[PDB]
Amino acid sequence: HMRHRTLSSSPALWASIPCPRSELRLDLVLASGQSFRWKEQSPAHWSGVLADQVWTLTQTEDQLYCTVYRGDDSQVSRPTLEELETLHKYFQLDVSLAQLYSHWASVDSHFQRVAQKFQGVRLLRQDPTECLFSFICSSNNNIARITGMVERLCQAFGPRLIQLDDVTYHGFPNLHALAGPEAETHLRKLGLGYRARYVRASAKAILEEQGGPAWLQQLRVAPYEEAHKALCTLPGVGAKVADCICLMALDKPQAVPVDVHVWQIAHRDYGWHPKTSQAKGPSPLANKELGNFFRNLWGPYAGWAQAVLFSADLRQ
Ligand SMILES: Ic1ccc(Nc2ncnc3[nH]ncc23)cc1
Ligand code: NI
Repeated sequence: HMRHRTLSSSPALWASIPCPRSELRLDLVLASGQSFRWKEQSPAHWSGVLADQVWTLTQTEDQLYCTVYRGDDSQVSRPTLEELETLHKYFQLDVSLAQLYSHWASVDSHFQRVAQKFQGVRLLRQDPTECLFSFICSSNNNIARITGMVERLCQAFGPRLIQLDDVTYHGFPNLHALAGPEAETHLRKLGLGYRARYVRASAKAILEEQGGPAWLQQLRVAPYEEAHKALCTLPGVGAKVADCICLMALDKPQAVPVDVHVWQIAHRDYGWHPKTSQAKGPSPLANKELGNFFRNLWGPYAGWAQAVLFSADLRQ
């Protein structure tokens, strides 16, 4: 019965946050391979789940409009102050992206050109667990197919929140749920393939070897290099996936994920080749070197600059 809200339909239930498009463009962020939990259900209206609640997000030129669906058959109302703070933290709007863009552009002419069109590409502050297992599913995959895997994984293992039109929303499952004896077999049935093993195995590892999700919070306050190494002990988690989690979940802005995409960008757009390393093609050593290159160039928010180029590279 209940359906997706729009700003025209039910404007009484919405609430705004002052946000220029220099700071945030929804359409360049919510589907740029950071989160896989957002979909443009109706034009310019992005629906998705955040911390066991569903949101719908739209924006004008200088406002970010948002509405919440609590789901527990309570009185529908506007977002509260605390829910708005949660969304503020999610987009990290405390950090000025306008000043970052100008800073990166001063030492990078290529970024300057791309920054013209692609403004408001910022990093989401994601839940560690959600980020971890999502990016375990990302190996040899694509954003469309990953989005399917994660959706199905949440329906099978996660708690139901609400239904809107013909879309049922589920919260992300806890580690215990993914660590069960039947979890791998079920995940293979859902089409994850070899990734099903890593999902189950990393669930068990975090519980048994690292002591639950408190560990991921410890890595959030630990240094980048400490957190990175710790993640790489998990099944299915290497340097690429570890860096993604660092950048997107563990508040390491200097983390620069190096996969085939950024290796292409580095070579084509910056003319970079591995100098310190001997081998011409990709390698663990050469990928690490390229990460160091971008940190040296861009500085302590190098991962944020990387996301601007990554997002721009998706759009042909
Ligand atoms: I397949 C697949 C899916 C998603 C990604 N996401 C990213 N990887 C590296 N840097 C990034 N910055 N923003 C997203 C992002 C990569 C490969
Ligand atoms: Ni070359």
